[PDB]
Amino acid sequence: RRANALQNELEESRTLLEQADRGRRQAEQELGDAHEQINELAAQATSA
Amino acid sequence: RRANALQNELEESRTLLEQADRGRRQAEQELGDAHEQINELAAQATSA
Repeated sequence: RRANALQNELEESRTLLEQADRGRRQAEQELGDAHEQINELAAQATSA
Repeated sequence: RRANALQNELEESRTLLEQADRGRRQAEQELGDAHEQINELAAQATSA
């Protein structure tokens, strides 16, 4: 009964573990498009 | 045998998750690092 108990916890946690996997992949994308833009304005900044 | 065998991997799964969401706070504070940078660099760029 304990061996079936933690199985209920794991499939609970695996869904939570894949939740942050959908979190950081869009989170660094918000870092990603910004860090592309910090190239673009700064190249304009030394040009201006 | 199994009851300890899933015991370690739950301690392995969550410590991946507890290391995963630490990555997101690493990301979001860097978005805070970029957003102040995209403000101050533009403030030079708009005056030019």
